[PDB]
Amino acid sequence: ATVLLEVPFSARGDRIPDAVAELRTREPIRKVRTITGAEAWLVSSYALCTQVLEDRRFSMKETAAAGAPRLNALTVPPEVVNNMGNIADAGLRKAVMKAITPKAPGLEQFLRDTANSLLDNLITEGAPADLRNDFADPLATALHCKVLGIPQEDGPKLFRSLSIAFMSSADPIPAAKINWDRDIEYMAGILENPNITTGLMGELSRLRKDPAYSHVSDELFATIGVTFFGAGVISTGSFLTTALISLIQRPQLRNLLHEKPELIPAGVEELLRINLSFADGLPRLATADIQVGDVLVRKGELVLVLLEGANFDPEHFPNPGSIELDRPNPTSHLAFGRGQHFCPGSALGRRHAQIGIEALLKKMPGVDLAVPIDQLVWRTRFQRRIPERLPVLW
Ligand code: HEM
Ligand SMILES: O=C1N[C@@H](Cc2ccc(O)cc2)C(=O)N[C@H]1Cc1ccc(O)cc1
Repeated sequence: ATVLLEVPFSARGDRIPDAVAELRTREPIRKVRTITGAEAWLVSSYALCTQVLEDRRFSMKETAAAGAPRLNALTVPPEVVNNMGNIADAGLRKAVMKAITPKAPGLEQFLRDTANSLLDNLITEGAPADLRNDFADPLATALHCKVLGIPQEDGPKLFRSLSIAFMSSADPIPAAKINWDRDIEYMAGILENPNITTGLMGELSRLRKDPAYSHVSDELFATIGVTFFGAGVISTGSFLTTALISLIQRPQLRNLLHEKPELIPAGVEELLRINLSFADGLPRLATADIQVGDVLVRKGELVLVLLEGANFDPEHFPNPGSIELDRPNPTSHLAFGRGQHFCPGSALGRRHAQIGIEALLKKMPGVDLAVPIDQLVWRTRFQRRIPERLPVLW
């Protein structure tokens, strides 16, 4: 006799566990136990994952209710789980959307210059180089400093919170509140800084003084900057890191994109589809009794949407483990979510990876792992799957 199935199955981000395909075929919605001891429904087929994400009766906001079954402990104040809803209710949705588009002036040129500059420094240091710590994460940090309008020099200060902020823990984390309060104070001070006139924070600083927004709290302005820095940097840094592994593992594809850089957008979209950067299913709480497949999910129960369950579903993406640049439904993957909470930084995340991969293949076309792939150290109890170091030669 053995306990219920425990999630997550594996912290490894370079291969999908064989357990996923067996669940999807036999039990596409199945009861599991989370690290807090709570029971939850895990949803692993394309059809059921999309149904859950498009039905607003499965609520993100309500996962923060006291006494709800939990996937993990909150590392933010409970109101911040409703971050996007708080933004829209204060009338700030359009303003935030336009600050994070990759079409901001000089932003693509900044991304390319910063990428090339990071790679030159790696080249002059000599091999081996760490493509996570000395390329992907700094490129992500620099990009979000620029998007936010804050000094590049403050990037590493704010990045320091992220190894704790995005932890996937069974219990509350004392350090997370310390860093949160300190980071909120930093962004509050940015709003009072007359030199901050560009980017998201520059725009928020001027809306703050506009009569149409005089009843929006200073707390919310500062929260927008912390949350968008944190979610954007950890999501873009982690995706680009694990996308470089899938590329290194496929030298034919690596060579094709080097000779034909026009295929990089199509390649990045497949790298998004097969990416394993999210370490847990997306949590939602049922606010009603709702039929999902063969199971009646009851009000108050937790449902977990497994992104790789949908994205590797052979009924929607035939030969799902293969990168194919000519699929007829290329953007229909769930790497950015779906429905109400679709990622607002999808365009920016796509552009970060395209420019990073393009710069890498032009400077480092023979890039390869400097250690056997089994030697990578995968971070555990974290909301993203990432190797601690990514040593490469070229
Ligand atoms: C490759 C990069 C990225 C990936 C794979 C990614 C993935 C995702 C996914 C799957 C969700 C939905 C979560 C859910 O429904 O529970 C989401 C939401 C979100 N993302 Fe992204 N994201 C990326 C980049 C970004 C960037 C660049 C930003 C901002 C600078 C950002 C900010 C947000 C925010 C604030 C939400 C919450 C949206 C809401 O609650 O309505 N993300 N992301
Ligand atoms: O809880 C939230 N918190 C912030 C994201 C966030 C989480 C932790 C943190 O330290 C900073 C930001 C939000 O914008 N919305 C929600 C939902 C969310 C959670 C994780 C994630 O990766 C994206 C969205």
